[PDB]
Amino acid sequence: KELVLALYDYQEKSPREVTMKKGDILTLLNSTNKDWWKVEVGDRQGFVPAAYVKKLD
Repeated sequence: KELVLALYDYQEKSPREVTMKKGDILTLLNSTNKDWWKVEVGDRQGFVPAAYVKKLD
């Protein structure tokens, strides 16, 4: 889908989560949830706080 920019670093805390580093460019996979967005960071998928990323589009 679209691309989002990681505004903050985020280390996963649950099995469904994924780690990211500020500055990273992730592929937005599912933004149906207002609190967690499924993204692809590098070569891995998972959820990160919707609030910590920004849509570029």
